Amino acid sequence: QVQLVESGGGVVQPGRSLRLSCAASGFTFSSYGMHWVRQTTGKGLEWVAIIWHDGSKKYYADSVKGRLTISRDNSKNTLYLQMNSLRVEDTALYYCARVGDYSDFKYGAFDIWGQGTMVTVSSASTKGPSVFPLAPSSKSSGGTAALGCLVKDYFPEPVTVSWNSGALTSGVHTFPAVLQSSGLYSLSSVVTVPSSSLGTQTYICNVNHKPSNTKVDKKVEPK
Amino acid sequence: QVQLVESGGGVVQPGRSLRLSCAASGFTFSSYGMHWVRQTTGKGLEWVAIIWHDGSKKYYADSVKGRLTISRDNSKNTLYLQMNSLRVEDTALYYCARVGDYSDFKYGAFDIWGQGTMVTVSSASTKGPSVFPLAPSSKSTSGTAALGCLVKDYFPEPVTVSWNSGALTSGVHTFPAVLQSSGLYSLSSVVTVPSSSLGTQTYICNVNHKPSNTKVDKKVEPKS
Amino acid sequence: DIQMTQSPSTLSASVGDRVTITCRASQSISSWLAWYQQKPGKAPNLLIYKASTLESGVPSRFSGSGSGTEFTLTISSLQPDDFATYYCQQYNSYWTFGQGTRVEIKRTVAAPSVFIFPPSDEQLKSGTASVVCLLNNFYPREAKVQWKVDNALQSGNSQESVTEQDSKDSTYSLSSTLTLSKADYEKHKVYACEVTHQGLSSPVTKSFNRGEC
Amino acid sequence: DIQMTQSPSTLSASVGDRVTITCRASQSISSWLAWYQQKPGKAPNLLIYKASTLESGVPSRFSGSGSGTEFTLTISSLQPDDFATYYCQQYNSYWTFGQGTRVEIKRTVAAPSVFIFPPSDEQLKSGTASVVCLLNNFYPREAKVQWKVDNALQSGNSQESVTEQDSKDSTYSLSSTLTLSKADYEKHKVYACEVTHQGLSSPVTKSFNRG
Amino acid sequence: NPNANPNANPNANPNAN
Repeated sequence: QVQLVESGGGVVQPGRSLRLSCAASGFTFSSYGMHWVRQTTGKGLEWVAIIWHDGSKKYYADSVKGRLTISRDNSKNTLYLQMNSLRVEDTALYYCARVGDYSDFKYGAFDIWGQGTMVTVSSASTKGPSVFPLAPSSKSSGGTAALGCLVKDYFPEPVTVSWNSGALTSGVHTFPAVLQSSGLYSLSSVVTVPSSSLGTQTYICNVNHKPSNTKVDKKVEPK
Repeated sequence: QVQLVESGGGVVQPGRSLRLSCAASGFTFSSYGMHWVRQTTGKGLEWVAIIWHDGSKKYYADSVKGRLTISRDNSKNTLYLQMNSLRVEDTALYYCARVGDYSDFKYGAFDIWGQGTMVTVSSASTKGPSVFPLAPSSKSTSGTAALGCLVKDYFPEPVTVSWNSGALTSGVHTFPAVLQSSGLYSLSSVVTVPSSSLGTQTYICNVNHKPSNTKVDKKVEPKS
Repeated sequence: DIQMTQSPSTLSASVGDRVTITCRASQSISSWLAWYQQKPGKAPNLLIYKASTLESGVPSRFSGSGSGTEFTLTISSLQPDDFATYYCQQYNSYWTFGQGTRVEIKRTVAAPSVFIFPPSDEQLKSGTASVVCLLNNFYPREAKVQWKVDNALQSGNSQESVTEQDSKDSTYSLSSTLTLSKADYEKHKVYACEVTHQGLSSPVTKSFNRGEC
Repeated sequence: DIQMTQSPSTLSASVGDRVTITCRASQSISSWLAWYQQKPGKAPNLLIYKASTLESGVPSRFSGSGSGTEFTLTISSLQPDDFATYYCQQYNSYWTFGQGTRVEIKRTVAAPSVFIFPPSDEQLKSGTASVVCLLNNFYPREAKVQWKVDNALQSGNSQESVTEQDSKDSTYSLSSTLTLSKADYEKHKVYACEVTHQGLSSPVTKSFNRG
Repeated sequence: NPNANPNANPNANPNAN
């Protein structure tokens, strides 16, 4: 089975190092040029570096020159990416892609992609989240009220949120986290419930942050 | 004028070595990539090896890797195929071919070939043939009869089979040899003569085997 | 640096539709173009290379066309597994990708339900104030949110994120967080979030007064 | 590993006929296919490269066509010096040839003259007995010979050799050689070779009895 | 030229340019 398996990711601090691996199987690795392509939700898909089939030629993007060096071990069918002097701008999901062997003047079609490995560079440290309530307002806005909890200031990813220990899933909207200016993630989780149940039904959002071993049960009630 | 002359083929026993040489002339030899292609009746034309014009890149067929080595001497316009650890499966006719310099993304159209050199790998030792007659039946003179000689258990090829010291040439059919399970070769050479000449005309097959210095003459007479 | 621009960025479609995706090139790239498809959580998969050649193993419903600077990816009859994001990549000079085109599942327009939550009393004790505006169950994805504090437009101090379509929801939802210092929050009274969406004939504003709600 | 497969393996034609040879490809080789011609005792000669481009010295009769996995070679007017074996090869991924299509001289059908020569007395001394079933001047090449000691067939104790197509009569000749041991030869009485061919309406059997 | 063929090609041009 033709596939690419990557490893070496993780969260590190600015200036540290990190070596990414890309083990290849199912095809002849020694007869293929390889790329590294990183992806973010802000810059999109961005080419990083290319290695020749024999390692004789190497080319890097401008944003990674000198700091990132690409290598290859044909004896072990693995592609490498040495990352040094890591900046927070290097935070991305990194892919390794195989160059399609389609005869032409230019070559740049990628027919096999790795599953991706995540690199997070940040000066932040492990921090448990603070859970604040989003209290429901005046009842009878269509007879349905909105409530939730705000999970602020944690690092790193991820955080899990349930409602009433999972027994409440209708109406739950848990939004993707955002990275604040402080390098700390913030996440919001809401649920829509009838207005007639605010004074008669308990709503507890269960927040779990494994990176800090933090568990918080937050009861949300109107004010 | 543009040609490739090969040499170095021969009969060897398995495990031994042999060096093929492809002499070029009429073109710039140091400018072309070169191939070795072998041809056997069982497998047809099979690619063996390629060498870059300067000798930097070399590729080999899977069946010959480690035992065959393609080399090149551009100062003498010679292409080489060093054959080591030879197997009987390597018995074939070997050509050297030139890569046609046609501008494209892929290359491999062979526009000049050598005359071919034969390599034969066998554990059999030199043995002269034993000649046995194929006696015709003397009947139905009014009608043609068939007679011949069975050339059996010889090695290596070839044998020159002539009839009546080359005087009898009409109706003669010398068959291609067959390789037996013992490693020796077998051949049959028949001739169709008018049955009315069986009573008086005498027929003699002459089997000459140069690799064993063997010359045999057998008279074929009507059995019945 | 050759820039790849894709039009449109987001499009709705149903199963069986003919969708067409445009990829502009900042300069001529001849036919050195590739098309990819990426599903959430998965790597991209190549569909078209050399502008029009179809990748082996890809359904023949996909087809690329164009040369020079304008290119096109076409799906003659869209299937349920085609709802993803498609990127165009050139390889004339180095390698650059488009911004991507999201293919969302089409439905009727739906106006958002707007809810605003003042900061909690326990967060104000910490020195920061977070005001949240909730846009619930709207379609399509395009929506705008403006934060006003005493009729003063707030820019650069808010963030937002959106949900996707799933097996339970055909619409989207948006959560915007206005982050103010405690001192700044106590200095003003009216906090409002103005929502503009296609399903609204006029912008909807939801407000509260500090110290009252 | 791209396999080249030509069809047919051999075809009969006459001077002036329009001959077409088709060879398939296990994978797509685009237009990177070459056609060769090989006469006996000689090296191949390039005919067409790049699927359809004609080699410099090759006459206008030959032409190449097709692309992808199906390719064709066509001779407009068959010249008498065009009776040879033709090979197609791909050079898209390494280098592989087809089995070769032979172009023979088509003539009138002719049945084989069947003879069965018993083993000689000189060979009887060695301990091995060789029987020879000879077929002379038959067309077409397709023919089968079955050895039946008594009433039982023989499996793998016989070899055959076919001469090339004759220069004048354009016919073929076959020589089958059944090899038994003297202990096995002196043990049975009936020895026969049955020949099936289009010339004969029923399998002709030439045989003899030991003695 | 970074966009040249980065793969191994046994069928590439074996002649002198």
